Amino acid sequence: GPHMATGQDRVVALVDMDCFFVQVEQRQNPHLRNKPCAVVQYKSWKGGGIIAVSYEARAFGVTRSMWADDAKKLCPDLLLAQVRESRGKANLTKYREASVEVMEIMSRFAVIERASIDEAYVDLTSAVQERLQKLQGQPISADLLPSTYIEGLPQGPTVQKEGMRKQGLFQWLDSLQIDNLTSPDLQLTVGAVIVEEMRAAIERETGFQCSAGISHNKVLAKLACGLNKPNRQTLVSHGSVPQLFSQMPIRKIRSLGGKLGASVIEILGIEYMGELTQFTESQLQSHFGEKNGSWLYAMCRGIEHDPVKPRQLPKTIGCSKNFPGKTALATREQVQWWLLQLAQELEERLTKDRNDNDRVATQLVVSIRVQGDKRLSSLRRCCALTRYDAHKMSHDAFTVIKNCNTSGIQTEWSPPLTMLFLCATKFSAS
DNA sequence: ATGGTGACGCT
DNA sequence: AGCGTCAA
Ligand SMILES: Nc1ccn([C@H]2C[C@H](O)[C@@H](COP(=O)(O)NP(=O)(O)OP(=O)(O)O)O2)c(=O)n1
Ligand SMILES: [Mg+2]
Ligand SMILES: [Mg+2]
Repeated sequence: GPHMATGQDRVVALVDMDCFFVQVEQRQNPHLRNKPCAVVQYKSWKGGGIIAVSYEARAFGVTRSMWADDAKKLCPDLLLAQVRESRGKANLTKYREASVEVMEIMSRFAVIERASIDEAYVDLTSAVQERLQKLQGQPISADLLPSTYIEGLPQGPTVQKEGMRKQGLFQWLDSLQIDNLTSPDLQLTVGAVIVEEMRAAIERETGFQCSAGISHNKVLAKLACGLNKPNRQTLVSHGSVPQLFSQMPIRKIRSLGGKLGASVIEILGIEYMGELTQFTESQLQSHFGEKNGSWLYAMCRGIEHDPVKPRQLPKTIGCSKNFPGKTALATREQVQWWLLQLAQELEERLTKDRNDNDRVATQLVVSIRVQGDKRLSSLRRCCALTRYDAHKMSHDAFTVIKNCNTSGIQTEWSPPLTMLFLCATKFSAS
């Protein structure tokens, strides 16, 4: 009772940009706005591979990983924007720079964790405490939460979406205890007010819309965010968790979408997150390990302790290219040419990074895949990154991989290479 | 023949 | 360290 923690100590939000690469291209090209459209890379193989899709295009069934030629069969009027190609390869710079725009705005409100190119977590616990002071006990108006859903509401004793949103928000606000500065539900609510402000700032200053989740931890904030995407935010309270989790497939929880989550389902014979409550912590540790078992025991009760890490910048800068089918690299001059291409992009990004962010990478990671290997990497080795010089980095990369060429004739390369990867790591202040 | 990314865990 | 899992 009085000693059981309820994981209600923090306010955490997750901001996730809507159809991000599409919005970047739509800002640039007004002709793409409010249209079914998608972002594609490499036009020559079936119109290119789709990597992002507008909501209008999703209505037709267009999805990521579709070939654009195939997407056109579902959506004949689909518009496309192509990823930039430089030095023979797709180049994601425009989207990385657009991501910096958003992350810098979010950082004004709170210290962020850059989770991905278009997602960031924020811990709003401190900001909420401050705002609750300025809020000298006055009630929170529904007008301060114009795009907020309260998960699980309305409930109890209208057929249009916004109507329902407002009914749920009204039930929530009506039941709030605003005189108690330590009430978790009140803290979440103030967190949601701040996130409305944050999301308004992002849209005003960039043009980009996003969704957000507000809850007490990262897993619930992330789950919350997707519940009413796009262009809306969702508050998941501690009290909403039993119902929410009672029909929530285990794979929907972040980190459980792969083999571990499948093993949870198979070994325990359950389907939904809520069903995990019926196992003891030791039982879960016995099946899934000490760390995973404790994490699951707490998570299925809505409790998670993973902190929002103060990290706004990527920890690595990588350059990757696949060489599928017949395009696999079968000559030494090919391997050398493409290592240089990659190294040149890497050098460009590294020099900009060093100027912007006052740090230098000290390790170069070189990874390849040989044709016929079942593994995604046939070799992943490091060497020193002592100079931001493309010819040196490509020469060094060649040196660390040269002995995978089993061709007696070293002019040839066998087996052919189907992937090259260069990555700069282990940053030090500069 | 999705590809181009990127963080973190294990031994 | 090198490799694996999980994720945008
Ligand atoms: N497998 C993936 C997943 C995402 N991405 C890129 C394109 C996406 O616009 C961007 C963000 O990923 P995302 O959040 O999973 N999806 P996106 O923002 O497009 O749509 P939403 O469902 O978030 O509205 O990363 C990618 O290139 N390959
Ligand atoms: Mg997104
Ligand atoms: Mg995302």
